[PDB]
Amino acid sequence: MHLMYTLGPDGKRIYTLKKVTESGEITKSAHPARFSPDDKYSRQRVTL
Amino acid sequence: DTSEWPLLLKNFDKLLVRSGHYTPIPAGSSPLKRDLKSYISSGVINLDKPSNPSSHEVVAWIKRILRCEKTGHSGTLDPKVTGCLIVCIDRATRLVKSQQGAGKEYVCIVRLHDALKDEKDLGRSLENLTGALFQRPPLKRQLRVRTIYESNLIEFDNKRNLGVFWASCEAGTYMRTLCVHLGMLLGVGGHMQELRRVRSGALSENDNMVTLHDVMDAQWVYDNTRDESYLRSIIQPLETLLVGYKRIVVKDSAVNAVCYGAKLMIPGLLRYEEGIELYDEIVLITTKGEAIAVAIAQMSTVDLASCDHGVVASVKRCIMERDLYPRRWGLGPVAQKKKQMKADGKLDKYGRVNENT
Amino acid sequence: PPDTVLEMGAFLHPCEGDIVCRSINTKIPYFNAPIYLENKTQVGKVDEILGPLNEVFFTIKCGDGVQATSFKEGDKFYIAADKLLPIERFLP
Amino acid sequence: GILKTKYGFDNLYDTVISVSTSNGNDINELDDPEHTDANDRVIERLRKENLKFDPEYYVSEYMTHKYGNEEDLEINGIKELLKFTPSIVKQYLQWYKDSTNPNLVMPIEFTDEEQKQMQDNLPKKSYLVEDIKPLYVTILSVLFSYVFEQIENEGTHTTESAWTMGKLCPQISFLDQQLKQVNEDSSLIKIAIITGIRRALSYPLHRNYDLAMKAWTFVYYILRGGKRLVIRALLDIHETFRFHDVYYVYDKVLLDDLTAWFISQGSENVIRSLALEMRKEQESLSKQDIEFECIASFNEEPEWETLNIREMEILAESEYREQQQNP
Repeated sequence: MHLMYTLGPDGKRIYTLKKVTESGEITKSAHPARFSPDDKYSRQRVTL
Repeated sequence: DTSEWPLLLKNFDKLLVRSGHYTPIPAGSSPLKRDLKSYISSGVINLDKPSNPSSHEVVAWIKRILRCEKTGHSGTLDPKVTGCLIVCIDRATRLVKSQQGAGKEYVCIVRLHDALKDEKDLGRSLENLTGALFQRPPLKRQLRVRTIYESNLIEFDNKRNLGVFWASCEAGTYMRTLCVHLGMLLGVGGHMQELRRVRSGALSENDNMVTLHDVMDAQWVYDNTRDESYLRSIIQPLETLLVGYKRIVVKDSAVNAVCYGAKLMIPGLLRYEEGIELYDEIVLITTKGEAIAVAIAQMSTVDLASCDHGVVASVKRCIMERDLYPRRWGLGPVAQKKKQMKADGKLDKYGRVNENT
Repeated sequence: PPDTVLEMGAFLHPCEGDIVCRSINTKIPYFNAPIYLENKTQVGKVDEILGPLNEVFFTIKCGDGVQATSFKEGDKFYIAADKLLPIERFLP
Repeated sequence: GILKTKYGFDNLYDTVISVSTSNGNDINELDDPEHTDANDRVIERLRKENLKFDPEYYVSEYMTHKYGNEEDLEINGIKELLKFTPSIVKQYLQWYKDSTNPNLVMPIEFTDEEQKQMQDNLPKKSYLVEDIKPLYVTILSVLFSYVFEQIENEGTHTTESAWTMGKLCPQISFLDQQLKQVNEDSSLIKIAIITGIRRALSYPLHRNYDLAMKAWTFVYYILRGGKRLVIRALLDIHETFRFHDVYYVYDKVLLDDLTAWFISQGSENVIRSLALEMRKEQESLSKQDIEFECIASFNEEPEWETLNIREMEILAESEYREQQQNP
């Protein structure tokens, strides 16, 4: 996947293709992680 | 001060009053103060669909996880989109038709098949394809007219041959066609590289968008510790999808008629919003702030203030169940009283209640 | 053999083996509607129709042994007048 | 076991309904539309009508009509509803007044819009139907639905019009054309009429014996108007279903055919005969025939007590005195 973002000052996503912006912020994938219906890690992920 | 109240109850005193006399029927609950089974049953999850299993498979997963009679959802046009999928649960399915014809916004990455001799050309061809467009469905496929209200090129990289832009459009508009069309308008050819949906109707990726992982956890947490707070945060009440609409609150006594599709009449009117124009789409609400139905207004606010008789609203779409507010005279179980008439005589020779006085 | 013919498209540019045209008719082509030069020879058929309501464009899928790159700006393209729908048949 | 049990017009259709339940068909009330014979459909309906009927709702509606004030009555609607005359009835009544022989059939010229409907929206075909008697009774049933819908809504259709009509109609919500059980008294037309009433006291917004009776009287009038006036109503019914993106399905399996069939094979003598037949049956009825099994509990499972609708009004009016007296 190519779509990346950083949160602007207003709190909302700013989209970009670059892996790091012009101002030196490292960018996040725009898309959520895959989900596997059988995921017994619900208990580990919930405590944090 | 009432501008702190949740959802459809925000700014309740900023509604112009009609009647002072009425009595509150004990039935029903307010949307936020609903109870789990029926809260979920008027439920709506703003889901961040992952880029993969089809919208229908994903909704199926939500169904298997939550276990509920029905689930539907806001839109499917492209199968590899990530982003807003509004999954409706049970009674909320009543609102998917509207959610599907609702305006949608996208962030799209286009792949041009060769480098443009003028980079500025893309922004221009993108600007070219706004308003009423012609568009034929990709891969039963008839030519139709869809509108692109606004678009905006965010970023373009001619060497990589990828452009990323935003489009706001009518429901039914295909982004993968949009991409092919820029392709043709620029000569180099093109196609959609990837797509993310950033708003579906009244819900954007900013308004409490949760993931499949959240849905699994929220459900796990109840099934094991019986705490609801999670489950009750990822699920927003259908009344959410209706904040935009102007409001008419309906007398408790008149609520049930609306649930059967009947007009709302003046006798049934309790409060109304300012600046309601004849023919607008309004929401009709209980005093607890429940959405009874979405309706077409039939009287201007000025008419609604001065009018003695008349019909106020026709029902466009029933949301609320049919006998949620039945108008019980509060006598006492009729059948049960006939059991005590066997238990004490007073019943006639044939076994039927006596017309006596 | 063709009969009565109308001005349909004016050559804009090629695109991966297809002819893209600016529209010069007020009507809208049928899908696969055969396309002709002035000398009434079938150069291919209508493929994609696109563009805004005011500024329609369409593509021509080139017929056997017809190069997309063997044309220039101005070069007009034609259609059978029976293979055209008014714009009214798509509006509300 | 294997084969589906066909349903709808002349029992020609299957699958259609089953599929429609996944698509939001909440008119269907059969638990298993594809695997339920005609007799079992009755059993199932009769039992479901009992669970659906609400006596507390029934008494509330009665007491309001008889004893509620100017305010409560205007919220409810019942008094206005009972004064109302549907457009179709009204043009029969108008013909009746002017006519010096009230016994003839009523001449109808179908409107331009109605001519268009009959060309476009209905199947063009011959109909070999040997067993036409359940088709007429379906007409009898569906007209009651329609007339009820017109009254309750005061002439203007609404987004639940098809639902109201489909509910009051046993051939639609239960795909039931037999109506009468067979196992191992009363006419079939008499049952159709009782069924109409019982459903009209369990399902719609206004649950009122007088209303149900008024609707039936109006059915008799349309029938007396003759085939061509029946067709006019059938056309309206048809449209209300066709125009619905979920319930259109009942045109498919039943009303599509029924209206097309009726237009060509429909007899004028059979219509008039049905009219006089149903009037006799209606006039032979009273609140005493309208019985519902209602619930009282038991712990030593729920125990059903049988009571007709008149018994329910006396217990209401009896207990209403104690409330008026004590305080």
